[PDB]
Amino acid sequence: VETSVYLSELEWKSASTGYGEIQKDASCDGNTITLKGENGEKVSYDKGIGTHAHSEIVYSLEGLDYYDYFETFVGVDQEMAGTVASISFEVYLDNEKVFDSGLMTGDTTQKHVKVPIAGKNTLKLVVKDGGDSIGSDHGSFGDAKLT
Ligand SMILES: [Ca+2]
Repeated sequence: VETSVYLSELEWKSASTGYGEIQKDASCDGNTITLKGENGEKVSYDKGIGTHAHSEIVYSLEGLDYYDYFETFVGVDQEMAGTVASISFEVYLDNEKVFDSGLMTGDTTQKHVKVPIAGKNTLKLVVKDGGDSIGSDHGSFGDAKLT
C-alpha cells in the first residue's frame, strides 16, 4: 500500500461543481494550484483538487481503512487574487461536519485541515459560495490526501 494516497489518485462516488471540471492536481482553470500563504505570497501545490462553488465531492473510504487522517490545505485559488472570490470549505466524515473554514476571500490565508478518519466510510468535501454569488469562487484543496 501507499504511505499516503492523494485524493487526485482516487475516484469519487459523486462530484458537482459550479464551473467546468473538478480538476486533478490543478485549479478549476487548469493552473498549478496556488493558495495564500502566511507571508502574503502564493503557496503552490503539486497535488490537490481544484473546484468551484457550489461543489460537493464524495469519496468512499472502503478499502482505504489503512489511514489515520484526511489532510489538506484550503483557500481561494490565487488565480483569483484581486477578485470578488468568497467561499467556505466544509469537510464531512460520514454524516457530520468535521471542518468548517468559515468565510475565505482572495486575501484570506490558507487553512490546514487534519481530521481523523478512523472508522469512517465516507469523506465529503464541500465548497460553498460565501453567501453572495459563485462569481470567482475558485476553491482549491492543496496536497489533499489520506495519510
Ligand atoms: Ca462567492
